[PDB]
Amino acid sequence: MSSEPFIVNGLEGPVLASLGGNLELSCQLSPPQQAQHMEIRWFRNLYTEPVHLYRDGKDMFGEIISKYVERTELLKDGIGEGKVTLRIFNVTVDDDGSYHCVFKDGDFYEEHITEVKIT
Repeated sequence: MSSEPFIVNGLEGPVLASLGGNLELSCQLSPPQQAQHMEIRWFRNLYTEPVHLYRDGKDMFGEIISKYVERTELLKDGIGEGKVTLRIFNVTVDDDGSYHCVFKDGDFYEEHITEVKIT
């Protein structure tokens, strides 16, 4: 009974960062595809309006990543290895709560709560 689409690997994610500096967000996935054309959401914000989903390497106006300004670099080069690395600049003491890591493998989707830590 193969009902396993794609899953997450590793841990929830205790990601450590420095305020104003660079936040390297790391998520591990085990998809059936290379996930290059897949959709990912790797951010934290309050209420469903900003931070929705960024896809294929293309931004989404309705996702408005402009919420974290132009300080966003989603390393998708790793995605073929099952790793996504979001470099977000200027982490804050409110932002270091739990980052919402969401992976969308075509029709499949998985969730993860990455607890940030300002060290």
